[PDB]
Amino acid sequence: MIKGKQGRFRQNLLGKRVDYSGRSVITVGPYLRLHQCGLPKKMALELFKPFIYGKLELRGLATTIKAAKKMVEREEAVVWDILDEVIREHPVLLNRAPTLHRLGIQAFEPVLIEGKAIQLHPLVCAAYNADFDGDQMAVHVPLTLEAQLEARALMMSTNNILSPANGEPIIVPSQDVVLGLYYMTRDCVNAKGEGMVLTGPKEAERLYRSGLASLHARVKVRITEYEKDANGELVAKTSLKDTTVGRAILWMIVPKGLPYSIVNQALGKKAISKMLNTCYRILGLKPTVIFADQIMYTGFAYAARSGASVGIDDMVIPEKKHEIISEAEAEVAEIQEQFQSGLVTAGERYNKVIDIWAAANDRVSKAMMDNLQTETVINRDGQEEKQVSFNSIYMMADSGARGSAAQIRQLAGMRGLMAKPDGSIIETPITANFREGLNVLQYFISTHGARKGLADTALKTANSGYLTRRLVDVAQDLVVTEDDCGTHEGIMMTPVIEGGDVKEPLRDRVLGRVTAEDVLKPGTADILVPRNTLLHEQWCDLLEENSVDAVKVRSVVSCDTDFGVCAHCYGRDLARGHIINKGEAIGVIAAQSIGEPGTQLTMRSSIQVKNKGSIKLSNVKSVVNSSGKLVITSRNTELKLIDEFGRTKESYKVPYGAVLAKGDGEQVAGGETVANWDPHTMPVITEVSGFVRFTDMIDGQTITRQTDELTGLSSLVV
Amino acid sequence: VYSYTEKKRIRKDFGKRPQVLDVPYLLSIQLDSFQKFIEQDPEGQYGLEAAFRSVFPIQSYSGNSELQYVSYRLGEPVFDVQECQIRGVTYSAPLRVKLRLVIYEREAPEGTVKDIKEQEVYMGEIPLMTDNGTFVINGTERVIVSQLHRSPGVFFDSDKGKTHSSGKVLYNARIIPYRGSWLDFEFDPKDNLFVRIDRRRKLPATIILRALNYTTEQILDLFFEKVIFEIRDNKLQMELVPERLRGETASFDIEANGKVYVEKGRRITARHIRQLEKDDVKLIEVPVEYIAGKVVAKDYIDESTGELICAANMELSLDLLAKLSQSGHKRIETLFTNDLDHGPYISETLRVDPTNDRLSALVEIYRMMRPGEPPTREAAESLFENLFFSEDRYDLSAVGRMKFNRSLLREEIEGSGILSKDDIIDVMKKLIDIRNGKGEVDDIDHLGNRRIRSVGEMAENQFRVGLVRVERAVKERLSLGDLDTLMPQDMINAKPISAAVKEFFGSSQLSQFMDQNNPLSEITHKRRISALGPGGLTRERAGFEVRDVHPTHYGRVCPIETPEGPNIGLINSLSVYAQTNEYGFLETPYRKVTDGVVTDEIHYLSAIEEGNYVIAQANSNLDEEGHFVEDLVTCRSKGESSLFSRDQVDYMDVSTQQVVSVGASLIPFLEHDDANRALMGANMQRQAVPTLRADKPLVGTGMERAVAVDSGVTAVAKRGGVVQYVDASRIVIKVNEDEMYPGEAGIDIYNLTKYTRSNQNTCINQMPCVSLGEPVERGDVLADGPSTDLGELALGQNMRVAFMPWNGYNFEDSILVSERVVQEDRFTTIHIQELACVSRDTKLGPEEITADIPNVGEAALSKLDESGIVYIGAEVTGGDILVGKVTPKDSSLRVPNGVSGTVIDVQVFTRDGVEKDKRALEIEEMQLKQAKKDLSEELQILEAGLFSRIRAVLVAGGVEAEKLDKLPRDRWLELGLTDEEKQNQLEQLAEQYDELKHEFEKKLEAKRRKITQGDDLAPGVLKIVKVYLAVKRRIQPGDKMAGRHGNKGVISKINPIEDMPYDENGTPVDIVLNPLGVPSRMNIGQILETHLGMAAKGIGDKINAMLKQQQEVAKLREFIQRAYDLGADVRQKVDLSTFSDEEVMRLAENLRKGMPIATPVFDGAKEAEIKELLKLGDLPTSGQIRLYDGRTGEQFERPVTVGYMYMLKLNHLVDDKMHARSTGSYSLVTQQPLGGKAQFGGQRFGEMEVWALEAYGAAYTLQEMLTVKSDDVNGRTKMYKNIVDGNHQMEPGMPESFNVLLKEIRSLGINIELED
RNA sequence: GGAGAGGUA
Ligand SMILES: [Mg+2]
Ligand SMILES: [Zn+2]
Repeated sequence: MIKGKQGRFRQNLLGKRVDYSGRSVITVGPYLRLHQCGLPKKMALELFKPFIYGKLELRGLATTIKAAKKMVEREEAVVWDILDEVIREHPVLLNRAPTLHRLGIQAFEPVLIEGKAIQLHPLVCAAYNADFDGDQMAVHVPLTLEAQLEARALMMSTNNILSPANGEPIIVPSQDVVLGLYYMTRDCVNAKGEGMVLTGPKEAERLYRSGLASLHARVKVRITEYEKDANGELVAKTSLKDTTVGRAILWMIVPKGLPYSIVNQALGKKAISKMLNTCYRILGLKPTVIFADQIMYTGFAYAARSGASVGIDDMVIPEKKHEIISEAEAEVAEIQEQFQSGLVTAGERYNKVIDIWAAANDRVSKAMMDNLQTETVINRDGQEEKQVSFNSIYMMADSGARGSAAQIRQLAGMRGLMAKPDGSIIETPITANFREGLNVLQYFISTHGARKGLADTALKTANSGYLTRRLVDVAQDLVVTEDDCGTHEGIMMTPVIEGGDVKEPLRDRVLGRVTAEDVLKPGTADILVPRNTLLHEQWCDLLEENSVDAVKVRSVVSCDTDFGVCAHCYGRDLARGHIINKGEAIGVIAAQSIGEPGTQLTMRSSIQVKNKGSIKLSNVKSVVNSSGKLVITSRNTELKLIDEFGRTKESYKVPYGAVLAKGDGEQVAGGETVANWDPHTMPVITEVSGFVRFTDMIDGQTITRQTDELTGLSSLVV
Repeated sequence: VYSYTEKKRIRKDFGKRPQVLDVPYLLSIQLDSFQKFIEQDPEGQYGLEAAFRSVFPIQSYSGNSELQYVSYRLGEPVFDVQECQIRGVTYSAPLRVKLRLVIYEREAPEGTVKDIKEQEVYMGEIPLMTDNGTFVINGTERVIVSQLHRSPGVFFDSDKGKTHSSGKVLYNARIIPYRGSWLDFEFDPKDNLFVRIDRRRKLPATIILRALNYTTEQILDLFFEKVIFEIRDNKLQMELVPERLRGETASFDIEANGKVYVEKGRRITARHIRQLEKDDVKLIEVPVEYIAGKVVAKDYIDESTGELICAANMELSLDLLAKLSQSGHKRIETLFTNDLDHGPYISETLRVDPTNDRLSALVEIYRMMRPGEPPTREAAESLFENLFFSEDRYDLSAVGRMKFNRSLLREEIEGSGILSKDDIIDVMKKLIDIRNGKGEVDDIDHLGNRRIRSVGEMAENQFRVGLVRVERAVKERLSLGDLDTLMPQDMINAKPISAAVKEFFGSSQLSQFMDQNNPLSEITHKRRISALGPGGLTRERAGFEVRDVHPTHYGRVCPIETPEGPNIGLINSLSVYAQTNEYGFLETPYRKVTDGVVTDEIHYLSAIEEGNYVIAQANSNLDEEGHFVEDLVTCRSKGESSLFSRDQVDYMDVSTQQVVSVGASLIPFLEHDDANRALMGANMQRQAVPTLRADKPLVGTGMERAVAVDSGVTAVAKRGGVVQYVDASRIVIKVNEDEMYPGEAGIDIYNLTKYTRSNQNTCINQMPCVSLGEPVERGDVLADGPSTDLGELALGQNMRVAFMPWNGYNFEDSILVSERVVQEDRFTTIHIQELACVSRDTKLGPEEITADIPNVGEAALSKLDESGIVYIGAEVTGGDILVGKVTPKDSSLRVPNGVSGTVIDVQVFTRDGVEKDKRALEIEEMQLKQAKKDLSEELQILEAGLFSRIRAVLVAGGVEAEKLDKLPRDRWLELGLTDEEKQNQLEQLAEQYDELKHEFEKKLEAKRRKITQGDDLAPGVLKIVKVYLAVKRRIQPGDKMAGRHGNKGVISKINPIEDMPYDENGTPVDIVLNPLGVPSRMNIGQILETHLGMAAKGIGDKINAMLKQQQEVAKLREFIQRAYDLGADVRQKVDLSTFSDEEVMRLAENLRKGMPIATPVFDGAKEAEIKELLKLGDLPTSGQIRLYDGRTGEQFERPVTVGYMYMLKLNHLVDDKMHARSTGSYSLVTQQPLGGKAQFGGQRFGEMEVWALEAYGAAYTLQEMLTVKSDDVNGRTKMYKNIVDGNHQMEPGMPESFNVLLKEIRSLGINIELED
């Protein structure tokens, strides 16, 4: 009665049931502000009952609790106005069942609705990871006063915009508003009313609504940007841009201080996310939230106007698919014939078949995409021209609403090679997309693949839950509990290299972590930053332009505070743009942030320098061989290719006894093979010239005279 | 060619493959297994007879007497089905067996009879099976799913190098009996051989060898070849076997026949063996050094001293050779050993064996099996004998023997049900052989190794394990003396058998409640093939290899239909055509392909026999002769696919749709979707709530009628005839002349079940689908059940859908629903709830149901009559009184809050010895009257039928039509007639009439007795009153309706019709889905279905317009014919010229709502014919039309897609989910709010939510949320007081649950307390 | 109150 999930500790002692609660299904209702949610009448009148009693007795409509309970029970029409009176400014908490990260439980204001389903603002669905296909959500009410204020000032939805895992915004317009905006900011080469000139955005809006000009056609319009490059002073500057009426209409929504070029491109999903991020980082918070709401409204409206539907004619099969597949078939047949006669071995036949099938698949995919993304050829009032296609599926895929290019490949081109259960790859791919029909066997194989995927997701989530529960129970007791430990040890933050390109630059690894020892610009003895400053965006720019290479940064692994870590050692809160407040639980948020993505994971020669720049070697103990090259006699020798600036750009691991064309501090041409070695066998490399004497090398009991037989030179094996 | 009743609505059919084997009865595996369970089988190998003949006879220990079995019998069920469902008692049947006790004479020799006595002892109650295939246990009809457990026999399994970290595999061999103790042989990393019994401690196998009385030399002679050494004048000339030299080198100079065959240090080539055999060498001189590392075969003794020079199985030494030569042992036998051919795996185990004789080995076994309990001389031998070789405790079934002999390359497929020395020896031989390289391990997912065990077999085995107990009891009883006065009644006890069967049927892991909210749900639940249960594998600790789909599943178990979530791949469903073999494996049909002709004869193949032949799959083009038009035909040879010649094939599949289950065979355009999305589509198709009036699906897969009529809901005729009188409740058919028996003329009569609750509270009723004068034929459909339409399944409604985003109201997956969908009332569903109220017999006396209750106004009592029970038909609402009960010192039943509806039926049961109040008497009298009237009506129906028959036979040979009518019917049946068989028929009919009169006059009495009697009841209850509410759940924002392609969504708003998009004709659409959902979730089936439905409704609309204005048949005939044409060589070929020129009119009438279209799953209609059909109507061939917005009135650019789609309303309403709680009850042990909606419980602030709140800075809210809102009793009372007084604060205190933990942990020896 | 089965996210 103590152990296990059924024991007291994990059942009735850490998480209890609770009064004042409710549960329901959720629908969308996109007319809500960002800081409120719908609430059914019945749930509202059942949750808040004690407050209704209080108001009734205060107002003298029931001089006891029994009469008041009767009045509530049969709800005379008076109680509804009282209920609305109680709700005025009383937040509630909405929660979803598998609440992984800190954003899973959020506050809201309630708005009474004559329905039976909790309406939820459509932007926060991303934070909840809440599809509307039947998900249920639970409602709690905070009773005391301090609870109400805590809800309002910590969990009200307009205070959680940046995810604690990383600064990235978490209310990115998700999947439909993005399609609307992308279809809004485009340009057909020749649409209705092309070339005229307008006197500002609202004029363009009126023109479009009157129907004289299509939603996207090139047009010169005069716009007045605002720039606050001064000391917090907005300066208005007008100009005559050349854009499309869609973009001009959209500009009417954005707040004051943003450059116009931010709403000039095609506005995919990534562009919208970046736009929100810049708006937040320039104009505080309130403008950002109001702007996000307006973005959602306009996006929905113009997407609805678009009528972007999907049809079976909008899945174009490239005209060369059959020829490609037939040629690949003949290519397979020739190798099959080769192995019939024994000219080749089974393994090589198999590998060649797989390789050529992969080549055919890639060719088909490329041909399909090329015929799909530019098929539009339309005259430009002259003879002919081509532009980005309006094919519906492509318009949905490119914008980023739904589905990568892989799904388009599976819908139009052949759907690749399918793998049998035990990890092997079937030598015969599926040569049929979904616009055409799969026959029996192909469908069978696809079925196996899908079932493997499903079972893997089930087991993977089951395990990830245990992982996160373990993690949060080793870091739960850590709480930033000082202001400054007063130390100097940190760690050397540098961009990460894997042999190839930079997988992560420096500006995204030290963004928001205090420095340990003031960096010296590469004008050495030029103090660029103080030693205990927060490296926010401006200092990051200063580092970037001066091409800083490696920075000493105070890290939470060496802070000297006891029973907690000091404020500076941690860095920036990362969920709101300022240093961490004293007295904050960071261990729990760290554990949850590492455990949340746990379900998106999967369960089961010669150096070719590719950039012009100087070459430097670390830990070189080398000599010059007979060919004049450089032969290394150390193991930890590492080569760095540095650009003209003096900042490292590439790294490579040099095996022992590897010959190098260059020496040290030379210049390498792009694509130059700079070194080579024999990774197969190990030599007995010497150091200097002379005679080589076999000491203590006696045939018969110490070695064997295994003289070479195919050639006949001297050979003896220890 | 077309039946009359089949011309009401001919479903236009696509498809090209001619079906060659129509689908079989869909419930064979239940109605046949249980049919074999209870039958007089003289062969004595199926069902009960086998069990009885297996346990009996029983011989006493002396044995001066024995008890032997004779025969059995099943009585008449006490209650028929309807009564059993009403009351709640098992629909069972008594089981009477005629045992027979025989008494010998002690002094006379063994075998003699003093006197023998027998009687018919009662024992047990075996539940019976309704017609459909569902048992009734306690008014809660359940179904038993089949099991998929690993078959008895032998398996040579292996581990894939997941032990010893050495990369060395370890083969093991298991013998699995059908009932008894298992057996295992395993290889230790050191190449030993270990036996293991029932997963107890290990043992060297040589001991179990010795158990069978085997000597060391015997074992060695069994398991090895013998090399012979000849002590001669010259150092061991040795007799050589040529095969030895293969794969080995020479350590010395093999030189014989005066020729150096080879020198030392050289590997021996096949050329060396070839030259040796050419020279025909038999003996070679071998240096003594070769025998250095050898081991003797049999013990060698010194002749003179009689001592043992060298015991068997030991190495050789030079001094041992000297002693041999001194003793003159010419012939020396030694082992044949090699590191790859013959590993000496036995000798090492011999060495490990600490035992040498039979007694010690038996003692070792006895000690291992029973720790402690010092063994005796007889204990070990008795244990072994009755463990592995007594037919009463170890039994390989017939299937076991068959599989066993098939796995050892034997010839006989029948033998003994026990083991024998040769069996164990052969298993060891085969295991060693596998270790040496020949042979192959066996995988376990092969469908040739897993057995289907349907309901009959499991119930029979439970019955046998019941019988064993009474057998033991009677054996120990007869062991006693005093047999002169026994009877076979006191020793036989009915409680054990009844318990052993009832517990299985009523509460097991394979007798589960039958969800019944469809025909499809029933059908697909009776065919389920589970892998869990007793003897199977656990749900939560099953690996991954089990869940995957094996290549052998093709055509036996559906691969796409499976309940996702915690248990994938353990609840797979049976495929459409799959049969069950004789033993129990799964078979599938194929068409025999002769030399070059695809014939029509079909063979059913098993899972193993498929692995040998070559099968060309279903869709291979052939032209009227069985010749494959192409010459490189696709085939599945053996666990893989390839292309083969036109002559190498040996079998071809039956139909395209033998791969999928029945549940997933109803999806049109199945071949276009993904896999997992079709999976969700099926699993949601299973949950469609029946609607108020069903509607056919515009685009089906032709597999509807089979599911409709092969389930039980529709009332399918049994003998074709003419409808005589239809009605809302019953039907009468005058049977045709041919299909009538000579006597007992009669006329068929059907009764229809009106509104009665299903198991999920969805009303099921039947409506007639015929009218007066309509002919009908055998097997035709007469009464449509829930969600059926002219006898073809119809779960949901087909509605006009347009794909386009609409002001975000369909953001993620939501659905925008126009208001016509609810105005026309075409989704409302009727639900029926049963509410009970019991009158317990408690302290302070009992309590009653008097209509008077305290402190309530007469207003709430207006709906109760004088007795205290609501009237039939009162329209109650939320919070009312249905029956008024009294607190003995107000426990009156009340309607659950939120539900409305009308009371439609009331029942009351009273325990014997209690006077029955007014309402009960009223209901009893009403039932009496109803039964009498019903019986009278049916009697006169049959009597009129009989007299019509008599008039028919009188007018043949002596008709006087006038005379018959003059004298009334009462005196017809003795009129004169010429002498022939006609007089015989007249006499037979008169006899039948009298018999019918007697039958009725006694059946009325039987029904009276059944009604007026008392009622059995549970102890403590005096009377129970049940009331049925009927509700009409209409539709709300929040319900969850879904398509057939797994595109579920939560309806989100009910727009007024004037706001919905409308095309230029003026017809506003009725749904607005979200286009964004297609590309990411690849299921194009929905879009293709939308286009096809659009074409179908276009044709329907054209016909409707043609009929609106009066158009003579001349035009309808033409147009309908041309419509049924226009395929790509379809197989339909329906000819309108043969219709009666009035069936054409009725066909047009039934087609005016759209021409139904068929599309077999994997042989469907391609794009081209869809385009052609669309162009047949005047619709735009592109499929997309141009709409107009409702509010603005301006046009949408980008023409959108609109068509007709079939949608179902799933059984996840909103009003069964929405819930709230402010202050309710409280648990008992730990003061926390209760849980669940049944009780008025609150939600659970789970652990992860506590973490989340800690992640914020929020501390006060968390502290209150787990101190004052749930647990701290004084805290929450004061909180309530403060809140009422309008002063928000709290008084935290300490949780009560913590005190519970403190006391509980202090209940151990631990002293834990709180310090200062 | 506890078990068993099925279902939803
Ligand atoms: Mg969901
Ligand atoms: Zn610190």
